[PDB]
Amino acid sequence: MISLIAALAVDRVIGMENAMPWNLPADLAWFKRNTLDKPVIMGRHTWESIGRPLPGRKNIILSSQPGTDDRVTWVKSVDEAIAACGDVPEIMVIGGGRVYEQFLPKAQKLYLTHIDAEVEGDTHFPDYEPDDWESVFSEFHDADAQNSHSYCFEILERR
Ligand SMILES: NC(=O)C1=CN([C@@H]2O[C@H](COP(=O)(O)OP(=O)(O)OC[C@H]3O[C@@H](n4cnc5c(N)ncnc54)[C@H](OP(=O)(O)O)[C@@H]3O)[C@@H](O)[C@H]2O)C=CC1
Ligand SMILES: N=C(N)NC(=N)SCc1cccc(C(F)(F)F)c1
Ligand SMILES: [Mn+2]
Repeated sequence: MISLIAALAVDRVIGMENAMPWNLPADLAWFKRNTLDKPVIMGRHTWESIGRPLPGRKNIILSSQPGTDDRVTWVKSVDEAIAACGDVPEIMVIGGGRVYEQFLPKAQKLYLTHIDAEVEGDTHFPDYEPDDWESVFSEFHDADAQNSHSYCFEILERR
């Protein structure tokens, strides 16, 4: 099964200057939790942003271009990336703007962290049809000392 996991701020903004503006440790904890032990797929930019493999997970990187680090698996297409994962229960696309657009069509579930923060960005999450998605999990959280905004963890499974 393929899955997208992401954090959308106001107006589906997900990144800016190769970084998630807000600071919500609750979110990352939630990322770590739902990605742990599962193949994860991302774009070259998103790789350049983390700089070091994500631990206890197979890291696949989509790049039309050759491979610059061997601590990870490089692939040149979406088909090549899913195949690179082998036959596993769930595949986590921690994607990237463009990586989400290509994978959304094959996704069976979406892990969305909706952030009540309004920052500007140069990268958005694909504009998906809510109609053809079911809400199976949704937990709201007020802002606290560690997290300055209110957020909601949401899990959608394609109908
Ligand atoms: N808030 C969240 O949950 C998330 C936020 N982000 C944020 O998103 C932004 C980065 O997003 P974005 O710019 O869209 O980039 P990506 O990380 O998705 O990288 C896209 C790149 O990977 C390669 N690529 C993508 N698809 C293919 C394909 N089918 N075949 C071959 N190569 C492919 C290309 O690089 P090449 O030129 O080498 O081919 C392309 O430019 C940052 O701001 C980051 O912080 C990222 C993930 C989750
Ligand atoms: N709930 C979410 N944030 N979903 C994501 N898709 S966040 C994806 C990500 C981008 C850069 C660094 C990280 C790491 F630091 F947590 F590894 C994670
Ligand atoms: Mn159904």
